[PDB]
Amino acid sequence: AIRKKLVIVGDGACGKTCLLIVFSKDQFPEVYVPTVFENYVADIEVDGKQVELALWDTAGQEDYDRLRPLSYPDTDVILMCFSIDSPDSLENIPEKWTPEVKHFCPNVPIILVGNKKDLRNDEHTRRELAKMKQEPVKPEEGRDMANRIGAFGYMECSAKTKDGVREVFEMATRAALQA
Amino acid sequence: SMEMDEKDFAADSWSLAVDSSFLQQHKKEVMKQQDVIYELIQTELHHVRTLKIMTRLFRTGMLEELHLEPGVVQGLFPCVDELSDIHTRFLSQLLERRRQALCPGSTRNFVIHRLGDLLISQFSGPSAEQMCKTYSEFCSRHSKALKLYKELYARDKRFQQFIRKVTRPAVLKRHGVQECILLVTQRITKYPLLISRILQHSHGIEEERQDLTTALGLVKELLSNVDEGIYQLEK
Ligand SMILES: *CC(=O)Nc1cc2c(cc1Cl)OCO2
Repeated sequence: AIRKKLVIVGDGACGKTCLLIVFSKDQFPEVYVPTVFENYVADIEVDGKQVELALWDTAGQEDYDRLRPLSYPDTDVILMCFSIDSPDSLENIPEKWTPEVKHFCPNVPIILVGNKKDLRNDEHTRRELAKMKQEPVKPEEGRDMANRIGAFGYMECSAKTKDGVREVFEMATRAALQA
Repeated sequence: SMEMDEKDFAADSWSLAVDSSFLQQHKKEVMKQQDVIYELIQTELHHVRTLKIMTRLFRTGMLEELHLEPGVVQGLFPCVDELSDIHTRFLSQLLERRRQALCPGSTRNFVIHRLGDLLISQFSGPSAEQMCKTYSEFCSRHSKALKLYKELYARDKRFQQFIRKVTRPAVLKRHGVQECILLVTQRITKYPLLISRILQHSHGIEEERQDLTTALGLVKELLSNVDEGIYQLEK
């Protein structure tokens, strides 16, 4: 089967490690959630096409500007992650992550992924954000950002509840297949 | 990888690796701390196993089955013998610390109380200097190693045969040549993540909290120098 490469980028604690773990295991880890993700090669069948999707994370690389780009060679799709409970992580998308992803991966499709969508109705999250004069990322703010950065699309998921996780990785496979 | 160690790290966590009657005699904070220490060792064991696939399966296989220039093999797997010695020694020390902590009559029940001392030795002095120079060299030759691999795969029919043949086993699904090189470059950036989470559950003994805080500062210092020493070479 055809082999495609995926790299997930985004600020630290934007849920990117959790997202890769929950998809590569097919559930939220009941006993222990690992701290790190090594790599994974998923066998995905999307729209009748069989693909080998190699998964890679950039967690731990966020402060090392010369090490981090070594993750980019031959990437076919980028999941550009942000957390819906962290409006500040969305502000770092167009001026930090997008210029870098477009410089090292020109023509590579980017999916803007809003993680932790379950925290949109979490009372503790809304209270913590209200103290810092903020609120959880509204769905139209994510769509407006994806539109502004020329992303292939906008998607939302929750690694805690597993809602939307399968759709994100099937869509990333379709985006990687387009040439 | 040896069967004894593979079985010892087969479970998803420390709570699943030990007998349930042993787990139930411990405080939740000890279970949580041990879960991250077990992940550090389990991922170090997988890392040493990635380096053994590079040296014995890929590198040695090319020397014994192909008529490639040994300079081409060196370009494909830079500093792998050096990396293998550093991490095999570190893994050896971690595994002996686990064996020392084993409950008599058991080969699986253990609680590691000291780890910081071992991490300070690894990430300080001559030991850290050798890792910094080795990783600065490996990461500067990383892109050239991928380009050399891709050229050999697209021009040499015998190299393609060799690759298709050795990577055929299921156990090697995510351990092809390029996957092994990226797994190795990414290893060093996992240590602060693993040590910070271990530290978060090591406030019981104060000497341990300090030793883990020193080890954390030493790893970040190593990453900073490795990152400063990188200068990507070209094919
Ligand atoms: C010291 C020790 O760990 N003993 C031990 C041995 C076994 C089980 C529990 C304990 Cl606490 O279960 C089977 O073997």
